[PDB]
Amino acid sequence: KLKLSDWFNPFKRPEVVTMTKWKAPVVWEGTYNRAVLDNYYAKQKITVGLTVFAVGRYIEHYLEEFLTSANKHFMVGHPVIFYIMVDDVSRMPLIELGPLRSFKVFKIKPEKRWQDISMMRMKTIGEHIVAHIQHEVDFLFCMDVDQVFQDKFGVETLGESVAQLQAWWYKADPNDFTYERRKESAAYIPFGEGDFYYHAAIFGGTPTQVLNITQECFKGILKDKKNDIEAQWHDQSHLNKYFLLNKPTKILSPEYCWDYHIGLPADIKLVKMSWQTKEYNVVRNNV
Ligand SMILES: O=c1ccn([C@@H]2O[C@H](COP(=O)(O)OP(=O)(O)O)[C@@H](O)[C@H]2O)c(=O)[nH]1
Ligand SMILES: OC[C@H]1O[C@@H](O[C@H]2[C@H](O)[C@@H](O)[C@H](O)O[C@@H]2CO)[C@H](O)[C@@H](O)[C@H]1O
Ligand SMILES: [Mn+2]
Repeated sequence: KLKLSDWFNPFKRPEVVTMTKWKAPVVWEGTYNRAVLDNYYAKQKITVGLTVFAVGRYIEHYLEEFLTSANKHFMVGHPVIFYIMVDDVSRMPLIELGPLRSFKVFKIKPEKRWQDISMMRMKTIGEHIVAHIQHEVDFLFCMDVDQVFQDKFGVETLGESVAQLQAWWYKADPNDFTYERRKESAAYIPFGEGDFYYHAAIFGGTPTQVLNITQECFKGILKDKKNDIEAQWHDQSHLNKYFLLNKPTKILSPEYCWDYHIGLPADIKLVKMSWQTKEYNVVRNNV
């Protein structure tokens, strides 16, 4: 029975948003007591899962770097299982894993459009959660492969449902957010509504919550297809619609998924993960 005050101190970061109107903490460097959390979770003997997809040239361009960095920085001190989804297992980079890390790898069907490869992840993750992840871990994170861990990404990020603030918009107002604005889409968020602009590159929670996130998001994806419309920012638009309707119990600051192209302002004290430079001309095969 862990209590927020037991590990979260918002006063440590007075210059940023540390609490939502629905009482959810926004985890910033300096606000968390990882030692207290590590002991707490270690006593419960938790295991944390991490899913990552790599289809096409994303495999050669990002998978090794992602996995090598995850091995070194993700939930260190706790049992972790990496779930790798690739369309070609023969191109799977097999790196050496460290203490408390293991993995499995699954061959998936490569969708023709990169937009569907990104969106289909929602369906696939749900299938795997029901098939086995729900029986293997206490918490699960789903991440994009085009990024790299830079420092400790630990238990301070765990929660029922966890959302990530997108680096470029954490200081902007909702009406400036690139939410889906067409009412015909299931991801529609009207102007005048919205809390934050979440990044689909990182989200997680308990297997139960993530199953609901991926389900619902995929239902919206399929609905739009039936109405001959596709969200401008695909699964990210749908994920934002979901988190608006079902508020996350925990949010991570941009320090947990930073884009160095922005530079490094005062608010970003310690980067835990950074974006890989975009290389669409090579890794994507369609507009
Ligand atoms: O052809 C593709 C398109 C997408 N993805 C996966 O889906 C995520 C979403 O895509 P991307 O990173 O290209 O989205 P962006 O962050 O640039 O919007 C990627 O990180 C990959 O894990 C993939 O493996 N192959
Ligand atoms: O808007 C969703 C979309 O943002 C891309 O990042 C943009 C950012 O939104 C824009 O404000 C800035 O000027 O340029 C960035 C491109 O580097 C993300 O790359 C994309 O994945 C989505 O998250
Ligand atoms: Mn990405």
